[PDB]
Amino acid sequence: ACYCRIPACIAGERRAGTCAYQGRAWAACC
Amino acid sequence: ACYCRIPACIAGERRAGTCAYQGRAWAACC
Amino acid sequence: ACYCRIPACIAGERRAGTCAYQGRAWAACC
Amino acid sequence: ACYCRIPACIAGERRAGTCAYQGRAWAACC
Repeated sequence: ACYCRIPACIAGERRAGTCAYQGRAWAACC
Repeated sequence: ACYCRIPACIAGERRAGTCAYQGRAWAACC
Repeated sequence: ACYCRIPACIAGERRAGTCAYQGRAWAACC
Repeated sequence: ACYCRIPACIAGERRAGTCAYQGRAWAACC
């Protein structure tokens, strides 16, 4: 599936949404 | 539906999930 | 703050993120 | 960080939040 990162997705991935945990918003990278 | 708040939902509401925007995680209050 | 809707935000609002509750992804409308 | 799954996290992981993408809510597993 998809992995949560900040500040943005890395090479090979593309951003498809967000995650929410530990108080912040993360990019969901798929 | 549901309204995003921090740090928590108010009287009359119940927490049902999360929101993610402006870099942070908010409670979704229903 | 912001209100969760599907399929999209209404006039007067702008989409700023997502909400997650009851199993689905909602627009966070601010 | 954390990986998005449905319906729930697997052994070795803990649920810390949610992900939102492709229209659905996923568990964020850390």
